[PDB]
Amino acid sequence: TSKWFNIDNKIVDHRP
Amino acid sequence: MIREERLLKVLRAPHVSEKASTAMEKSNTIVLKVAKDATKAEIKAAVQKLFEVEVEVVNTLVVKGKVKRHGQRIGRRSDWKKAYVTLKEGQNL
Amino acid sequence: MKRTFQPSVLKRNRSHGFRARMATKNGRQVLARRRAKGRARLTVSK
Amino acid sequence: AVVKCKPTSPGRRHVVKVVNPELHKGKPFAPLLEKNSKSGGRNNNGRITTRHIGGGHKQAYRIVDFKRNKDGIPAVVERLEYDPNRSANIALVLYKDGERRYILAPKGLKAGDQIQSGVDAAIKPGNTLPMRNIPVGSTVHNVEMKPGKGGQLARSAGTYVQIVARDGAYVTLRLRSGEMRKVEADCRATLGEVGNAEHMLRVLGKAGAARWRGVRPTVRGTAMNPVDHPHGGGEGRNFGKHPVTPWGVQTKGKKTRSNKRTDKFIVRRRS
RNA sequence: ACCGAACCGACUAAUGUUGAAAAAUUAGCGGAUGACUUGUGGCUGGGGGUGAAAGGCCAAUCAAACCGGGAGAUAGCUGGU
RNA sequence: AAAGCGGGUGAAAAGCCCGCUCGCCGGAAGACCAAGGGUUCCUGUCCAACGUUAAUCGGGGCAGGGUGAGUCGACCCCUAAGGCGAGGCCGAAAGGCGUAGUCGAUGGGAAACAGGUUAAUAUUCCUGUACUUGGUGUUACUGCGAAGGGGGGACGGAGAAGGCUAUGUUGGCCGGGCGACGGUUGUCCCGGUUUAAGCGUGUAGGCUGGUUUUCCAGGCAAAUCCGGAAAAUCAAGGCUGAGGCGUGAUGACGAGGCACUACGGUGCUGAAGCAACAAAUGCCCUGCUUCCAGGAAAAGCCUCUAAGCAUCAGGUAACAUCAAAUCGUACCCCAAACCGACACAGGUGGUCAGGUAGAGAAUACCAAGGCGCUUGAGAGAACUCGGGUGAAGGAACUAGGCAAAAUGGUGCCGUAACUUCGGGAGAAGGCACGCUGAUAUGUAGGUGAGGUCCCUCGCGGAUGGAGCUGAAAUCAGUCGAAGAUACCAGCUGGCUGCAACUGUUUAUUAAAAACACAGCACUGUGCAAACACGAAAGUGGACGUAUACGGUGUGACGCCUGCCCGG
Ligand SMILES: N[C@@H](Cc1c[nH]c2ccccc12)C(=O)O
Ligand SMILES: [Mg+2]
Ligand SMILES: [Mg+2]
Ligand SMILES: [Mg+2]
Ligand SMILES: [Mg+2]
Ligand SMILES: [Mg+2]
Ligand SMILES: [Mg+2]
Ligand SMILES: [Mg+2]
Ligand SMILES: [Mg+2]
Ligand SMILES: [Mg+2]
Ligand SMILES: [Mg+2]
Ligand SMILES: [Mg+2]
Ligand SMILES: [Mg+2]
Ligand SMILES: [Mg+2]
Ligand SMILES: [Mg+2]
Ligand SMILES: [Mg+2]
Ligand SMILES: [Mg+2]
Ligand SMILES: [Mg+2]
Ligand SMILES: [Mg+2]
Ligand SMILES: [Mg+2]
Ligand SMILES: [Mg+2]
Ligand SMILES: [Mg+2]
Ligand SMILES: [Mg+2]
Ligand SMILES: [Mg+2]
Ligand SMILES: [Mg+2]
Ligand SMILES: [Mg+2]
Ligand SMILES: [Mg+2]
Ligand SMILES: [Mg+2]
Ligand SMILES: [Mg+2]
Ligand SMILES: [Mg+2]
Ligand SMILES: [Mg+2]
Ligand SMILES: [Mg+2]
Ligand SMILES: [Mg+2]
Ligand SMILES: [Mg+2]
Ligand SMILES: [Mg+2]
Ligand SMILES: [Mg+2]
Ligand SMILES: [Mg+2]
Ligand SMILES: [Mg+2]
Ligand SMILES: [Mg+2]
Ligand SMILES: [Mg+2]
Ligand SMILES: [Mg+2]
Ligand SMILES: [Mg+2]
Ligand SMILES: [Mg+2]
Ligand SMILES: [Mg+2]
Ligand SMILES: [Mg+2]
Ligand SMILES: [Mg+2]
Ligand SMILES: [Mg+2]
Ligand SMILES: [Mg+2]
Ligand SMILES: [Mg+2]
Ligand SMILES: [Mg+2]
Ligand SMILES: [Mg+2]
Ligand SMILES: [Mg+2]
Ligand SMILES: [Mg+2]
Ligand SMILES: [Mg+2]
Ligand SMILES: [Mg+2]
Ligand SMILES: [Mg+2]
Ligand SMILES: [Mg+2]
Ligand SMILES: [Mg+2]
Repeated sequence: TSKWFNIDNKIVDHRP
Repeated sequence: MIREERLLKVLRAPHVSEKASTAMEKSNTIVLKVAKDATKAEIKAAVQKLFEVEVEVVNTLVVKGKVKRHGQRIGRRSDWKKAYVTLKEGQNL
Repeated sequence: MKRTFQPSVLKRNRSHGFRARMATKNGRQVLARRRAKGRARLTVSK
Repeated sequence: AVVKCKPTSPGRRHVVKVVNPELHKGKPFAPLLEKNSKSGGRNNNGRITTRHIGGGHKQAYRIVDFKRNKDGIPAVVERLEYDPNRSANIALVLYKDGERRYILAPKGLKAGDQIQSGVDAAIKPGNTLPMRNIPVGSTVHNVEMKPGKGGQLARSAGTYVQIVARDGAYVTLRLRSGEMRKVEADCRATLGEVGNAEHMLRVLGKAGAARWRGVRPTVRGTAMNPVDHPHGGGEGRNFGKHPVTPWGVQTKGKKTRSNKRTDKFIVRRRS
């Protein structure tokens, strides 16, 4: 499936 | 009354094993492989009238099939019934 | 963790068994579809 | 009696309970009990049709004689009993011929009393007469709507129906809603207010007491989401809507009675 | 009601994060006769259910499940030719 | 949770087998099941593949064996929730509901225990001793009969105590020992001291007044049954019931001793086999007391009659005989066999419940019993993880005392503001605590033999204290740095926001001030109720009736809730 650090929100939305 | 057709069909085979031999030499019991749709009364009548002996009681159990492998092709050895027939101390087949 | 399959033969047979398939009208359609495909096993009974 | 509990715990601080020493303490009458299963507010389709019903204590139904049809035979009121299916107390009453029945207990009736039904019965509480025989101005309860149907009006605890007029074949009853209704003069009615008036003075004291009576919690539409209730939504606490039921009909003032079949019988609304 | 095991839960910290585990371990933590918890069985079905209400849950999937079908939807867009 | 060594087998041994140690669990990591799985069970043989290494081993391959029932469970009779549903009501069709019925356990219904045996089954086989239901046939008496009436089955939460038992400890008795190193013929050490269902008696306890007449608008008709009414008469009659005792049992079992062994285990014999005390969460007890939230149904069972049969059938009691079929029974079951893709630190319902200390099912160490977690051997860098201790200082760290450290038990003294008079409160704070002797060769208390007396006469009562068990306290002495010595086991106080409180919530980053709440107000609703599900029939609301039900908002309690109808 998918990696947890890609599902996470604090590190994915790192540069809004 | 149970017909001779039915009796001659229900008795299938004797059974040979260490436990069957011990039962014969200890409790005057014979072990018979029996067709599956035979009841205790049918086995008792068949033994009593075909082996010319006399039966105290009969005990039945169904032996389950075995899952086997023949060249990576799965198969299933079939069921049969086993009968422990007890005789009245003076028959000695 | 408790997973989604907690098996029970009675509930299995009342839900997906052959007599429930024949009881509902669309279950008979399910059996028709599986027979037309040619399944070895139609329902969960065998 | 109305007895306040001492505040030895936060749940028991506000509790007011009604204790009645005259009630029977043993088991009720096995010939007259029945089972009823709880529904949870679910109909034969299985859907919740009435919200906030479910759980509570298990109960047994008591067959209560609302018809009061055994006329001409005097009856001895034996004992008062707790019925869990209604607010009022029931009374196990022994007729003179050996058959026992459950009736509603009117106010003032006690153990070992005399009651009697029929057209020739005396005018005293507990006695059942047709309202053509019942004098005007007198308070009755357990009032019928159709002759022989059974009692349907003034059946909860402490309620009564006042006969104000008799015009030909119909009598006018003032009902506890304040409502004037014409009913047939042949309909039966039992004299006297229903007992257990102190039932209205109870305080449950806790959510546990409500759940014992069998009512699930009520969620406000203003706390729901917009997809759930017409009131739901808002950042913070926002309402901005006219108050409606969850299916969209206005719920503060909008009248919902529409029965042109019984508009002929209704004389005055409850105002 | 109170303290505290079973049992139910999940407040804090560290570890783990291609893990022993697609949500746990360790040390502490809350309830623990009640609006409690649990076994077997039944019922409610997708614009529907159920919801002490978080758009939560409905088989590791939910601002509308899964499966097959209209279906080779459409794509003024990207890639390839 | 942890291994070491000796021997055996083998081509080869850290892992397999045997032995001696060492360690871990022991309300489980032990034993038995239900659910689920399906041969994983036992024996012989093999090491390609599977096993996170090797392999002689295995839950792997191959072959053979193994599951024995009138009494256990299913099947079967009976119903719950609910399902299906002849006719029927309804709906474009399909189909929706539903009466009579008929299914549906998670519940109600008859009966077996102890010992022994197999490599693998046993409440199933064998030995011993029992019990249940039904059919047939003799004997004796006789009003039998339901799809109907009645009783019963038949029922909640909490609490308290009495009587007991399982069970344990000690004593007695029986068998054995006189100790690798000071002492050990003694108040010394080790072990054993088990016995069931059934049958007989009916005790502690619990419930209820019996017995005989006459009458009756009730129990869909009848009733000798149930209910009701009026008399007479008697006072102990009935029902239920743990345990104990006798029998079952001159039997079985029994530490050990004796002899073979294919050293794995077999064959023979066998003493004592009692008492006191402590004691359950188990039994009497589906009891008793109390509370409000007022606590399944039907059949089996007992009983009464209708139609009918009427010296027949049928019923009751004894005896004899026959029958009780069919299916499951191996093995795992807190797990390497079930659900998690794995021989996966997860999950999974019930039953049993030993010793010491302890309030205890916590916890520490142990017993029965089971394991050492399928890679090891070295070395003793940085660094990471889990811990231990630390001079002086003591929050100076940091967003923040996060984390860690500390407090921690029983008895007594004592304890503030505030308060809804309950609380706050274990407020805060302090003192004692080990061991030996004496009071007292072991006390107060508990249990209670022998003996004696009495009797409506035995499982009886009064006296009486043998014996057993046994706190707590005071005084004196003594040891240590320290006596709740380990494990286990509150940090406390002050000001304040919010929500009254217990609870519920985003399974899987949010447990909150959100949701709920008891209480309050408005409003709808007269019953064929409003309202909801449904093209409809129906159903919930409710077998409820305005002191009730639905909707909406606020949220205990105290003081309050002011003006505006223009939109
Ligand atoms: N990383 C954590 C938490 C986690 C699981 N799934 C996630 C998905 C998204 C973010 C975090 C997670 C874990 O592996 O258990
Ligand atoms: Mg036999
Ligand atoms: Mg069998
Ligand atoms: Mg409501
Ligand atoms: Mg409310
Ligand atoms: Mg919201
Ligand atoms: Mg809307
Ligand atoms: Mg705002
Ligand atoms: Mg505004
Ligand atoms: Mg509590
Ligand atoms: Mg939760
Ligand atoms: Mg959290
Ligand atoms: Mg934890
Ligand atoms: Mg608490
Ligand atoms: Mg607690
Ligand atoms: Mg939102
Ligand atoms: Mg999911
Ligand atoms: Mg959509
Ligand atoms: Mg198209
Ligand atoms: Mg496409
Ligand atoms: Mg070796
Ligand atoms: Mg090893
Ligand atoms: Mg070994
Ligand atoms: Mg240990
Ligand atoms: Mg196999
Ligand atoms: Mg094996
Ligand atoms: Mg090799
Ligand atoms: Mg290998
Ligand atoms: Mg094998
Ligand atoms: Mg039914
Ligand atoms: Mg039909
Ligand atoms: Mg139907
Ligand atoms: Mg049936
Ligand atoms: Mg059952
Ligand atoms: Mg075995
Ligand atoms: Mg004893
Ligand atoms: Mg208990
Ligand atoms: Mg077994
Ligand atoms: Mg392993
Ligand atoms: Mg595991
Ligand atoms: Mg558990
Ligand atoms: Mg423990
Ligand atoms: Mg190191
Ligand atoms: Mg460190
Ligand atoms: Mg430290
Ligand atoms: Mg320091
Ligand atoms: Mg220091
Ligand atoms: Mg300091
Ligand atoms: Mg700084
Ligand atoms: Mg600072
Ligand atoms: Mg901390
Ligand atoms: Mg610590
Ligand atoms: Mg002392
Ligand atoms: Mg502030
Ligand atoms: Mg709160
Ligand atoms: Mg969460
Ligand atoms: Mg609010
Ligand atoms: Mg105002």
